[PDB]
Amino acid sequence: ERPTFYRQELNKTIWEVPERYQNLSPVGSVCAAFDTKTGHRVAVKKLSRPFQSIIHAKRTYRELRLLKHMKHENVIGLLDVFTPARSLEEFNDVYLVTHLMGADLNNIVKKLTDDHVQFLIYQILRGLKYIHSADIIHRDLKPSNLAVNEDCELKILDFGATRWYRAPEIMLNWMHYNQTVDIWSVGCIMAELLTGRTLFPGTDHIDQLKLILRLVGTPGAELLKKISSESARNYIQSLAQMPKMNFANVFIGANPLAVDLLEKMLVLDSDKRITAAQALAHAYFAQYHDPDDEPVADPYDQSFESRDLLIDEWKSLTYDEVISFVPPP
Ligand SMILES: Cn1ncc(C(=O)NCc2ccc(C(=O)N[C@@H](CCC3CCCCC3)C(=O)N[C@@H]3CCCN(S(C)(=O)=O)C3)cc2)c1N
Repeated sequence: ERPTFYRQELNKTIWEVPERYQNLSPVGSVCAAFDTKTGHRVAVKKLSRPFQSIIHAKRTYRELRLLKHMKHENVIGLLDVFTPARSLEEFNDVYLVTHLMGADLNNIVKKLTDDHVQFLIYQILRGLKYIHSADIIHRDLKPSNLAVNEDCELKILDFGATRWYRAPEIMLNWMHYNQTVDIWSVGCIMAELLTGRTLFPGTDHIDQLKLILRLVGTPGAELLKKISSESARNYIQSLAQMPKMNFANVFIGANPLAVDLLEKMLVLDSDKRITAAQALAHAYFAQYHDPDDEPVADPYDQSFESRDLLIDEWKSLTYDEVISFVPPP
């Protein structure tokens, strides 16, 4: 049967939630709460006008579909989703419930042993193997999107500078992108954990690209062969004029296996960049890698992503997913 809701106002926002969630306190529109059913603290996010427009309705549908799919130790999961509405005609608000994250990767680092770096990057790559197997690309991996508890256990999420961790093919608007845009980001994150400083702290995207190119070098012939336009080929050479740095110097003091792995992640040609599944088998993770416990995802139906639908259609699809939700064990 339908739970009893109670109404509350917080930070000028109306909150209507099942009575099981008590002691809401604001932390978007997100409250920490106490889940009386289980005894643990949770986070409750109220989406902001989810069906005000076509783009909002589709983004609401997308986030719910993605959250309902994620069943992996290193990826955020959905504990609950609800609406106060009793029917589709009344359906206007959507609430998502997740675990409460006490700290992100930045909070944790405010210096890690090489063992901590191994374990943190291992977990990111394990979560990425999972989401990438479902043809899901994060596209905005960065320390503030990584929840880490005091036990160094890590989950990937997207709260929604990105620039510093972004793959060069995106900032250059090159033709083909693949899932290894996320691997570039992992390389940038791992570098920072090892050195304590941002690897490519660009002031703008052009500055960013210049710093990238002086470390990883101007494109080689194999990469240049795949770039269609003369002006793009000339431009990337315009940006590769700073005196060249070398990995060995930049990462002095790091585990040599870590530097080898970084050289395989920070590759300009995304056809040659190491994948998440390949990276898990790198010697740097020898103490953690287990091929029997690095699972892939169930098939994920992305057919909706290409659709141009009306607001009421996206809303009805979202309502369907709210109603069909099954809590995890
Ligand atoms: C202190 N603390 N502790 C917990 C919380 C909290 O807030 N808990 C609620 C919450 C948190 C994160 C998410 C989340 O990660 N939403 C992912 C799910 C998909 C991704 C796919 C790649 C792997 C990670 C999960 C996603 O789709 N995020 C998009 C990012 C930008 C685009 N939007 S949009 C669809 O346009 O609106 C959203 C959702 C709800 C908090 N503050």
